[PDB]
Amino acid sequence: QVQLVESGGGLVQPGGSLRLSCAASGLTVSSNYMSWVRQAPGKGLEWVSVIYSGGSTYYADSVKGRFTISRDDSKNTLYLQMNSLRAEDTAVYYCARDVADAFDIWGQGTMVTVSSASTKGPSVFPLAPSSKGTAALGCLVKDYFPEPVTVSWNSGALTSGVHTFPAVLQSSGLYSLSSVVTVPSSSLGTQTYICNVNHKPSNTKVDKKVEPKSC
Amino acid sequence: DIVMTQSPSFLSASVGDRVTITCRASQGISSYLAWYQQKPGKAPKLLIYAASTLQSGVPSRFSGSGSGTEFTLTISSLQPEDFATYYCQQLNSYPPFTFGPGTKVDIKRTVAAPSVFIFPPSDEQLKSGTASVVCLLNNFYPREAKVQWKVDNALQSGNSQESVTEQDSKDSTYSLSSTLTLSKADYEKHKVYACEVTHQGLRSPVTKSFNRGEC
Amino acid sequence: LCPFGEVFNATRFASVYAWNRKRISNCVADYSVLYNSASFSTFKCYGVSPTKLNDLCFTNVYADSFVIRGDEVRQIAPGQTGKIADYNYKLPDDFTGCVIAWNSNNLDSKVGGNYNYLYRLFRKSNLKPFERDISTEIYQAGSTPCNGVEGFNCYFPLQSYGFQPTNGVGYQPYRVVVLSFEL
Ligand SMILES: *[C@@H]1O[C@H](CO)[C@@H](O[C@@H]2O[C@H](CO)[C@@H](O)[C@H](O)[C@H]2NC(C)=O)[C@H](O)[C@H]1NC(C)=O
Repeated sequence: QVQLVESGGGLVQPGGSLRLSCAASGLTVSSNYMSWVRQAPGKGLEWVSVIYSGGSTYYADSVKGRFTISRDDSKNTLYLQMNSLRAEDTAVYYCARDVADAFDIWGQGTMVTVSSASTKGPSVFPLAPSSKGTAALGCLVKDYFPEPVTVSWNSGALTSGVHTFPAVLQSSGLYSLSSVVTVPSSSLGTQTYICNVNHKPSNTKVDKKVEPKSC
Repeated sequence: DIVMTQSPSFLSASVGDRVTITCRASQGISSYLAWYQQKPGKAPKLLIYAASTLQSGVPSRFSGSGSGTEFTLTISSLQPEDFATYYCQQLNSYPPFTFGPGTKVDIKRTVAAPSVFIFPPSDEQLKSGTASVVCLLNNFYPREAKVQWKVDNALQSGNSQESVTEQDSKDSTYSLSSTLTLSKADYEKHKVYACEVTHQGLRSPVTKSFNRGEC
Repeated sequence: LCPFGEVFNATRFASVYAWNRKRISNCVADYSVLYNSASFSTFKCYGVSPTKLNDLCFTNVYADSFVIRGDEVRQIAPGQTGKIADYNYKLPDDFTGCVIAWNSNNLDSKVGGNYNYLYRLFRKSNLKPFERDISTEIYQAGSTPCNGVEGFNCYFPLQSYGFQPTNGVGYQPYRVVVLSFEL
């Protein structure tokens, strides 16, 4: 087949370095216009760098001086060496081949996270159903790093009505997300509701029972 | 520098509809335009290049048109697998590889007003130094919704974050959570916490509130 | 008198990949009149002074001419890189001469697009200085031979500018004359 396989993404501190690799199959890296294109969380596409068959290299103004593109013809592999990384460089990085500037072949992407935060498990707080016929309850999964966190309800038995929201990055550098579920208000007295939170990077597993605030 | 714009930023359509997305160039660029389709978490897919040339393997219902400053991507009969974000790209541009900002096409359905819930901070979180107040907007359509936080009727700006789900597979609605974060000391300085929601399905804005320290 | 009229004011210019070279010798030229003309948007001299041009004596004079985009004129200079400098027309680092260019939108653009002007998009290696490649072999961008058939990873090496008068200036055609002196 024809494909571009990327690797090397991971966690880096601001100022740090990281080298991505893109192993090609079905095209010859050294005889093509090969590029890196990135996409920050929730944003559009940003071209980063290109290398020509003849060796010329170019960079987006936002990375010039910090990034260097290169290739190994013997391994048919494209590289991006990223130095003095910054939080705004956090993004999914794609390698791609262009023909007359149209990118027809793309890699699958490798995620790069630049943060000064340290690995930290979440605190899980109840979002308790109101005391005042559908009721909403949930779990607030707060102050964790890095992504991802997984949330289930009643160990997977409760799926209908569940909304687990995308994580948000707080000013502190830590992530927070909410998971909510709507249920019949008549079931608040009879059915137990437990949200199961798993944060593999910290090996944290939390089960939080969510009940109406007592009175 | 030539600026690429795309109109509309958001489009709602149904299967079978005819869809036209426009891409604009601040100066004439002849037929130097490509179009891409991207689905969440996937690499973009080349649809069109040279403004009107269909990429091989792309269904015939995709077509491109235009030359100069005004370009159009048309999907003759929308199919379920076409709900996605679409990007134009200026070819041979200076600086290189300028992308348009994208047009997201989502599934049209009838207007559905949100169910609104407000959650006070848990006692456990308050033990630590901060209070998270959460407002939930559940199962609404269209995506456009405004959440205004009020604290003793002072409108709050700069201390809240939002996140939104992708539109649900069964009922094509959205859900949105907004979180207001305060220090414990600031939280205890006020009584009435309110979430005011504006939406097309609501005749007038709906307010959900609680009084701090009350069952 | 030296025949600059038939280089600068020629009706048609060459494509940059097939750039034209005119040898100028055994004639008298007023180089100062060229510099004094207001028609040129680019008049950049390397290793010489434009004002003191007329005083000088040259072994050999070459006038190369072609058409490129406005945004590519900056590549016609020593030490530059890009699709033009790399794969179409390359000046040496030690160039002594002058690069003259002017906008030719009124002459070389056409409603509906003028596709007579081409440039080489694909080449395995960079050109040597003053090298001229006019092959039209199918470019093999992968490991499978093309055998003269365009297809996936098998590309015609030349592309057309397709100049239209409504183009932004960076996409408009520019006529270029390169005067190189053995001196
Ligand atoms: C190319 O043709 C143009 C237009 O005829 C020439 O421009 C004029 O040339 C006359 C001399 O015949 C001068 O008196 C004018 O002042 C020129 N006008 C401008 C605006 O330059 C131009 O000189 C010709 N170039 C060559 C090399 O022969």
